[PDB]
Amino acid sequence: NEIVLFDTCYMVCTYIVCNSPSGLKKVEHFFKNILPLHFGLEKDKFSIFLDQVFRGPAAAIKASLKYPSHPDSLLEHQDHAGDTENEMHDDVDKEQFGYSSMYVFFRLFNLLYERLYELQRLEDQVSIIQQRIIPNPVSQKQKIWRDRWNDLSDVPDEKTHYENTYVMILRLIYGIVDQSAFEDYLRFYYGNKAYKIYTIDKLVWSAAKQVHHIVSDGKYKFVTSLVEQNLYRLEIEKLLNPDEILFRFCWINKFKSFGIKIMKRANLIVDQSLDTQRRVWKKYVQNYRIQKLTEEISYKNYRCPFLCRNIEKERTVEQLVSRLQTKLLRSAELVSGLQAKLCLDSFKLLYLPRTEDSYIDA
Amino acid sequence: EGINQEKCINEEYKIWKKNSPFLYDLIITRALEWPCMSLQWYPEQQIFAEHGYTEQKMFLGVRADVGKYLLAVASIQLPYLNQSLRVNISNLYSHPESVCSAKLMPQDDSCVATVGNYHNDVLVFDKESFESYSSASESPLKPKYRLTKHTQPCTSVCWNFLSKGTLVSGSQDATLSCWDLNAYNESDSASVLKVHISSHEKQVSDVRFHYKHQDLLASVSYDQYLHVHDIRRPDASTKPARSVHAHSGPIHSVAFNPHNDFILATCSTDKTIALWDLRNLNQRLHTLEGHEDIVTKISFSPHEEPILASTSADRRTLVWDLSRIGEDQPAEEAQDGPPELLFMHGGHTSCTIDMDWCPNYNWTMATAAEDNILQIWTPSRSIWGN
Amino acid sequence: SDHVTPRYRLPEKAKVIRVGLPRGFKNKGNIVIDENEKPFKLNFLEQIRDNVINLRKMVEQDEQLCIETFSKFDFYATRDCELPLRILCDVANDNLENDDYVLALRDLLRISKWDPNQPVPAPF
Amino acid sequence: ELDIKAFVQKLGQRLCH
Repeated sequence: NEIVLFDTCYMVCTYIVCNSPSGLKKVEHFFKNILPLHFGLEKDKFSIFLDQVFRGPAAAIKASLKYPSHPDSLLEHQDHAGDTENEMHDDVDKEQFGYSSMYVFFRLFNLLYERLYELQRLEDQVSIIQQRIIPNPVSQKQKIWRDRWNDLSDVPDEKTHYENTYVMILRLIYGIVDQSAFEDYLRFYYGNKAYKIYTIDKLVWSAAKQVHHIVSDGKYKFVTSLVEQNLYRLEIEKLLNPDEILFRFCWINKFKSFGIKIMKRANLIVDQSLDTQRRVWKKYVQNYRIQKLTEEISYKNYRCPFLCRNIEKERTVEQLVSRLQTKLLRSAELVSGLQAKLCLDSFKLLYLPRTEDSYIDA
Repeated sequence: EGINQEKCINEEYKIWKKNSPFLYDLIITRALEWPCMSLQWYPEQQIFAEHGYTEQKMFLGVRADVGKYLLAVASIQLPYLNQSLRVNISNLYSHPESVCSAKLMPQDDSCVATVGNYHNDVLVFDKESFESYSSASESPLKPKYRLTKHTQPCTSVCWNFLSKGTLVSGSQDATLSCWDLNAYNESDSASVLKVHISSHEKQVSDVRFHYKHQDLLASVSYDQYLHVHDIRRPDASTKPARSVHAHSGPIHSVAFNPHNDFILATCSTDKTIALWDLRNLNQRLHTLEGHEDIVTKISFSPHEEPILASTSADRRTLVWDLSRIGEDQPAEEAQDGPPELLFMHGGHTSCTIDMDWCPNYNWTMATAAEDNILQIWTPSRSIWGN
Repeated sequence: SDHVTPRYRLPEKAKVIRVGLPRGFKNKGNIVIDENEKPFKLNFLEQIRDNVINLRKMVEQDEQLCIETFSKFDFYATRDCELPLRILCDVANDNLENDDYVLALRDLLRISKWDPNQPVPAPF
Repeated sequence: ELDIKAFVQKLGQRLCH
């Protein structure tokens, strides 16, 4: 739903520009360069839709508070056009790498999107509840009927109930109408079925806090530069952070899908019983984890034992493993392995004299 | 911290194993009975076409325990396909008298000169000596020649490429000895001793004769010096023909590029490759950096001009080329290494004691480590396809 | 296993006895305490790729068989509600009809009188 | 047949994540 997506982005940027004058240039930079890199939205048209409120019409927009006008469809794609039955192939158009501070932001963005979407989907329940609350002629004749419309404040007049509720959300965000009036509007129109919008203010505040942290945290310029500079696995698992997790973000355009995967997680704290644990646990992981990054303790020295220029340059690191698999399914005589079962000393890696390894490749 | 180091080496070996296909085009790893000390190919081989392969001969020096040293011959079966593959050892000649290094006469296929940690000088073994040696002989093999004059255990040995029976041996006692075999006797070793170079007060590190001249001898000495001189003068026993302070850290290795009479090169502890010419012995023709720790031994490619491999103690080994020096380097890739950095190798678990190039099979490098690892490897033709 | 053992009580000076009788030990089911008595370095995805392709092949064959047996699964499982109506209306005795009549007799709790008829037992 | 094979492959491409 492009409408709901633009509304979510507009809400976060509006909250930032209203409640936080500081860091305004940096938040423009973020919302204008980093987020489109992950969402594949159209650059210039997203720019127009955002500076529709980012630069003037704070008191002017505070007074006006109109519904943000939406442009036409926003779609960006590379040289991949065409779709047929039985071959509706897909591709990870944009693949980025990130950390916890951005993972939380995407999760909050998704929460906000889901709740605005569910809010839009109650248009028929609006009329059902309005029919439910209807005066009784006997009560009117007995002079005991107190209408409920005379309690609402100035209600906006847009085309859609969703737009009216959106203007009300913006009013709460800016700080005009209080929580009581907002909840009373929600109860008059949506009954007791819109109970998830009540904490939309806290949700937007958390999203803006994560945006500010992303853009101005301890390694802010470093991570933003290593993101915006432009095949990045050993170009992304080198830096150090306070025990974070590495994430892979993928965007598919033919389906409008967004995928979050967990890559290697940074190492935990070392222990003293590892000397006795290695006898059973360590070798199990190190051997059964065939060609996969073992993660017990690795921070100290990881001088990459091969230059990155030797590997053939390629995009979409997911297919590098396919290249390796195709290579492995080739002329290699490929004797099994060294068969080095010695840990009785538990201080070093030892081998057996026989059990060489043959022509590993070809 | 020791277990942390062990786990680091384990992790780097694992990642290197996984990425082996992209890296190499031939990898043959074989374990041994005890940590080796040296290895050198043979300039000859045999070709077996009934299956399509080639048998290579190898001389190896491996020690079981303290004192007992094993000299052995390996056969490397490798395919003739690129436009079971396997090595097998034999003849584990035992020697309670330590013989740490060995070198075969480029002329006599069996005249092998060996140097050790107890003997102050060299011992030369021959085919008739091997054959006379019985299996049930618990006593070691008697070397046909016992070239012994010095006092402290000798360090480096080198035969000449242009002359028969002409050897040089640099010892621990800050001396060098040039030996001639044309005037050999049974009770007089001073006679076979051609020249006695007592010129540097410090012990020499490496010795080598020139490839295109019978009389030029170069040697690097622990005083961070490189002296090249001539055997024919008697004044060479007192002073070298030309000696230069090469580096700052203790000098380690030196060589010529046998394809070019002018390329001399050396390596020391300051993480540097120093290249020099026979014209300007005053200034270093070129300085090369990029290592991480102390280097041990360097050698050019005995089949091609610009290639130079260098070992180290940081559990790596690199292959540089000279022809690409001065060429540009795009920034997006330059961050990994200097532009003359060509290839790297990190597939071991310890230091790389000894290395060699298989003579007639270019880009084929044999190396040995302390975990009894013996790898015959060869990089991808793609990384150097010209 | 303590959910289905008959509860018992052990004294608080109870040396755990190790019974040597190899077979046939009557033990009251519950008082038997703990029955006290290669590193390959493969590093290949060859077997993983082969296993993935094998799984896809098994899946392909299964799907092929099932999607051919469609158009008969439909007829014999979706019209299965009207053939019982046939063998009920035109009262033809099959095993399930007679089991349903047993069900109705067990509901009515007959004793020794004659069974009325196939369509006139009256829990209607 | 080949149609069912194409369906299985297309399902795999569509739900490989």
